[PDB]
Amino acid sequence: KEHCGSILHGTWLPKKCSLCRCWHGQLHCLPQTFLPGCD
Repeated sequence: KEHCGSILHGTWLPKKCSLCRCWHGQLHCLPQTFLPGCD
């Protein structure tokens, strides 16, 4: 019962790198240059 993704942080520990979006069928979960210093 969903119409998109969500939020993420493929990082763990005190880090803020990697994400998702919420679109109707486009972009699940990826970083996408979110922080060019941390994966």
